[PDB]
Amino acid sequence: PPSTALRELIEELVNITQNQKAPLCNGSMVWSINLTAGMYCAALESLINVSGCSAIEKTQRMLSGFCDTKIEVAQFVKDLLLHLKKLFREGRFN
Amino acid sequence: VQLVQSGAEVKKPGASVKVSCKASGYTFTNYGLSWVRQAPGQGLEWMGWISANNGDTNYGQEFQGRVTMTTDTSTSTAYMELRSLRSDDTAVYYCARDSSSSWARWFFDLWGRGTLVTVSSASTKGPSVFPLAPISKSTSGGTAALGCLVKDYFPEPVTVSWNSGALTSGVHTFPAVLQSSGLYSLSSVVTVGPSQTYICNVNHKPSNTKVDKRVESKYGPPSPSSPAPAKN
Amino acid sequence: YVLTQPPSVSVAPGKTARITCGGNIIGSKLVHWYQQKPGQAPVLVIYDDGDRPSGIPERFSGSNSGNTATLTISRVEAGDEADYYCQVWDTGSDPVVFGGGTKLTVLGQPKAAPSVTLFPPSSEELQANKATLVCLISDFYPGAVTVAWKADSSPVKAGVETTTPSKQSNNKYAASSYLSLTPEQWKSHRSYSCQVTHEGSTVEKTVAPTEC
Repeated sequence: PPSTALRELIEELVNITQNQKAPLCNGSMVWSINLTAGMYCAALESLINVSGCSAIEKTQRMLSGFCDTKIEVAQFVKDLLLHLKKLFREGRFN
Repeated sequence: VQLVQSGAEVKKPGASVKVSCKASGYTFTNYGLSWVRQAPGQGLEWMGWISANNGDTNYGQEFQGRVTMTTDTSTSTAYMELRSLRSDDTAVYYCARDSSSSWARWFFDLWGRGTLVTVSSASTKGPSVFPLAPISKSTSGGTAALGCLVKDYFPEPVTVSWNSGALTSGVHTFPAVLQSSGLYSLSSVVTVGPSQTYICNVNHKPSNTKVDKRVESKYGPPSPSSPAPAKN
Repeated sequence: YVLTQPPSVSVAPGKTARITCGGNIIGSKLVHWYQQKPGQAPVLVIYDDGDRPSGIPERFSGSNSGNTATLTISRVEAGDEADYYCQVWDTGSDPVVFGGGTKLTVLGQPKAAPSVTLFPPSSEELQANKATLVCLISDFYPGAVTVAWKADSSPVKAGVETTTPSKQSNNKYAASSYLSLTPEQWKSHRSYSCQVTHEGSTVEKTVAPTEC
């Protein structure tokens, strides 16, 4: 099914932002991006700059399959999660 | 921007109901409609969805076979027909605006006001009116509750007054219950001081019934040495 | 796909109410919330996890993470008393799923235990070859009860109808419950009981056919 890649990406974003898990990347900060569809490249470019972590490693691979101010990785992933769910609903799987 | 639903319906078991939902203030054919029912005091249940664009449908699993959804573009109206009705289909049926997408279901921003469908085998029937009086003798320092049981009537509503409307304080008239038989029952109770005559007046217009029922206590004002129960 | 809500939440005026909606990876879905008052259609209060439609107070907010979505209502008012339903779309067998609903009670007065009167069948009804027990329940707060009927210590679940609690003139609640019996059933048992559970505490009343 062609919605599998996005479904799995969404599901990974959820897994790594569970309340139980520690604050993502120890509160490292990344460039915020404009979430407007076809933003997978830009999202990868923000995340690939976070060295180590490992918690976002799977998200980084997942974004690869798709490809002026800073915010916490936690907030970045949560805002991206919400956006992708809306894309999923509208049938944008690419 | 509104959804306008048809009026309340009374149906026999095994009959069919067709409920209508008219859209106003938006482009009808750019959206869909979901139908959602609610049996009295219970939760929301999704029945299905129709696209106003092409008339594609997707029915709830519990309703597949029993429901048909249609649209009439000329009048911006959608129809939901439920067949082979049972007592347990007694519910308020709502229409709500949804996306025209056959892929994803969305939030329901706009709702109709709902159409009550009551499913009953009953014909019009006047009530039997019975007195409610405590089993135990009245006691000082307590209130006494007297009532009338308005039993086995159809359809709603019944009007209950006490002493031709002169008694109004300490009166409580309960909502009706719909029994398994398909008939309604209702109670009205007056709370009073142990001891004046009490008459409940029952009005059921559908059956042209007007009843006056005098209700007396079993044992009168408090009498500690009357051979009568105290504890039930 | 299954959504799970607590059946009830109670909150004092001015406090913050939180209503949960549990589902497996519900965080991966867009969650919507509806407020429904009795006699009225549901109203959309939160959509897409945490957005408010125009005309909904900023006191309403929504969160969705992991296996739990939450509707939060700050500075609760009596006008917030309602049933609340969460809703998702799912790609499986049920395309639209509603939660079971949560009743939000806003505790506007002190707790009051109910007063119970159990009426036996009237002589008139018995002459008409029928029997009905009426359990009258009054002066209680908050307006939620469970009614159980017993005959000679055995539970009776068939032929039972109970009304949803209605407000009285004194601002407390009242309810009624009915047990439909035949005259031979009535006369064949030593006693019948109406048992009313209110806020974890039971009030029981009993009638005896030989006396009643």
